[PDB]
Amino acid sequence: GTFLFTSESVGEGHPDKICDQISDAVLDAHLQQDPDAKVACETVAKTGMILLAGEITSRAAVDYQKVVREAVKHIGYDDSSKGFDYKTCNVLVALEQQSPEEDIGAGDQGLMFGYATDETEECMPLTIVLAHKLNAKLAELRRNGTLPWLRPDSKTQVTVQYMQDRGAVLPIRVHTIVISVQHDEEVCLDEMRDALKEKVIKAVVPAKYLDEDTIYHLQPSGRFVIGGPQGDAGLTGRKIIVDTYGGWGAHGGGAFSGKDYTKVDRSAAYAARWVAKSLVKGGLCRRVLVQVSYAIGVSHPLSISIFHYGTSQKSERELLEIVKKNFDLRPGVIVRDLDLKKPIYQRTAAYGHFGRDSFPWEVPKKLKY
Amino acid sequence: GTFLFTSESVGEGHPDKICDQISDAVLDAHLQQDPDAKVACETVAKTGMILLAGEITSRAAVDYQKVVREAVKHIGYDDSSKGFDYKTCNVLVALEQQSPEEDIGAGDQGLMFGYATDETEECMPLTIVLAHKLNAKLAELRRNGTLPWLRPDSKTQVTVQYMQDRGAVLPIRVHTIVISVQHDEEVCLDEMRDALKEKVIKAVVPAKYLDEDTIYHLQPSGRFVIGGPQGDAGLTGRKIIVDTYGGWGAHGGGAFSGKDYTKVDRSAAYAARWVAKSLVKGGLCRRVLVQVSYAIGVSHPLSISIFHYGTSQKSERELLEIVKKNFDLRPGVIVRDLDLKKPIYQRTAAYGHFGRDSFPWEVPKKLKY
Ligand SMILES: [K+]
Ligand SMILES: [K+]
Ligand SMILES: [Mg+2]
Ligand SMILES: [Mg+2]
Repeated sequence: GTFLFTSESVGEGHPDKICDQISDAVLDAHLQQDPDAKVACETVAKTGMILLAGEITSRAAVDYQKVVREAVKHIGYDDSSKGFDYKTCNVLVALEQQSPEEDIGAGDQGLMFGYATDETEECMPLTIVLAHKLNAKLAELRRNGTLPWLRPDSKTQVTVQYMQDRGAVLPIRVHTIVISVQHDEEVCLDEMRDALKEKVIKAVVPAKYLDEDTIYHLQPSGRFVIGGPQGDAGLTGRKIIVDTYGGWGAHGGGAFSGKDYTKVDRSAAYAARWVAKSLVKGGLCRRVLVQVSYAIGVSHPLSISIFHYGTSQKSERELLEIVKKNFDLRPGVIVRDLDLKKPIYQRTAAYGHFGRDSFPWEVPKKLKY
Repeated sequence: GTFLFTSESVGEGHPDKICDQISDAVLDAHLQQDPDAKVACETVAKTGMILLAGEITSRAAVDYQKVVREAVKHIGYDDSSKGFDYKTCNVLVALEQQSPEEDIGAGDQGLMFGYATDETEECMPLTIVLAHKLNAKLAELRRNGTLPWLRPDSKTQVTVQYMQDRGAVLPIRVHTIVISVQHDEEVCLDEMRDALKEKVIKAVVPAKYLDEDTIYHLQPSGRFVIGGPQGDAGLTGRKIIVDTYGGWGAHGGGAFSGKDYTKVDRSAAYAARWVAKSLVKGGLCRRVLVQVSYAIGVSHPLSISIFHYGTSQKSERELLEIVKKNFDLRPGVIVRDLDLKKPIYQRTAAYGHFGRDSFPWEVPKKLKY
């Protein structure tokens, strides 16, 4: 009665994730000057290029060359030996900016999902949490000089064996771990593989989940000197399952980064997480999936759905009534409840938007019923 | 004991979908000359621009100006009055091409899901099937001159009320429909709304699913003259839930368009659909979710998982054994079974990759057990 489940994450220097962080660096820059900025900033990265495209309504005057280049510096691409350099890369701006509310209409149509699971303290699947932490660990050891051969582009994948308990899920052991990470010309493969096991995996994954049968795919393709935008074109919103629940729960298709609160792709997904987490932390269920949907120009959600996997004594209809009584999921109210005009978005753009840093949507609401 | 569920689709002229079709037009062009072409083509669209970026290993010499512009012509953007024109738009190429197997390694790490449901004949959720068909209907009426005021950019959203039957799902009625579609300067709103109800919705949605309480959001934002890449920047792989199951089942994060068979994002997702559909059409279950995962450089999947929603008399472990005995999910075998070197991909890039046209992955395998 066991099953395998797999989730992945990627590091800050992965080209898709570079674009997410830049898109959010742009959004933060606008919001610092104009809290009411409307932003739909897409970023594209390739060998020697960052291109920005999209539509903005804002009173801000933003230095795109300075914002983009500082974001690439933070990530760690600061020399041509690493395949990309903030000092000398091309930055092209194709943004179209115009000068310029409880019941504001949704900025678009779409559907969004929230999810929570009691298998971890942060109410997230173990598979995705470990995957994220492996990439975070790599960045730490790169930045503090423990493994100076490390470069910013990385990918991890974690397969966990579960058992199920009346619709809830219980992690037993890690079955397989993959790690691929960009590196300098000097470091040999055996040194890298040894370090990824001892200094990364064993520092991150609780020892009770590792055993002698755990499968390790470390630098499985061999060498990986060419990385970042040089090796692989990147686009904003191409890591949406990394950003959310790692294959668990569900997704409505919408990207997060480069978008203001009126874009319910972001705001309503954050709120649905908040609802899902509030239901689990309030003891109403162990595992829960929440769907919402919107029409452009209309404030109230078109639909709200709760799925509890059989982990509640209450019916799904009862949980829906509790949600309706405790949450107002119009964009103009979510913005107040979750403080979404604050320029906090660049910090969400790597290592997942959920299960860390106690952002407002991770602080559960106390429920009246 | 009922619940709402919502799914969306978009038309061919939606900017994200323009990019998917162009990316696949590029892939098809390479495969026509070189069946073994390796392609990772990303497309970006904005006011007056199409940009191609990515990595190619191929012997083909492809006329990118001709391929891109013909794809935009097919879509219907052929005049500046429509906001975009294949004859006069900018085409920028940043592709990096190099000159150049049963047990070929996966081209990347990742996870992929397949899904099938017996609620429709095509084994797809009704919500997403109707959403797609509404957009297809709009394109038909535009192209045959019934509604000459229609332009190529459109979006639809369908909310259906379901009941559940031992883990299977049964559609009762359509609860809400949204349609937003780009139009000329002359047509008035009442004429558009009347036509969208009578000539689009009533032609597409079976009358047994429509009643007097069905909610209609037709041109809900008002007017919508500015559309396509002018109104909204587009990128390849930003409609991945539209491309697959509309919120149902699950997704691994990977985009389809612009990718050859070695990119398991595409090939293994197509195969997992094939597995899921084969299990339902073979009578082993009514509804089923299949996960697979891979490591870059490794041929065999790292994990395979089956979830039947309680709709089988067999255990999930038993269904997994049947899958293993009947399917080889290495990329180098899927390529033969599903004929993935054939240049058929541009036709997959709108209206979903599943539930139509009897592509090889929609023809179920007869299962030995
Ligand atoms: K790519
Ligand atoms: K956009
Ligand atoms: Mg990518
Ligand atoms: Mg988009």
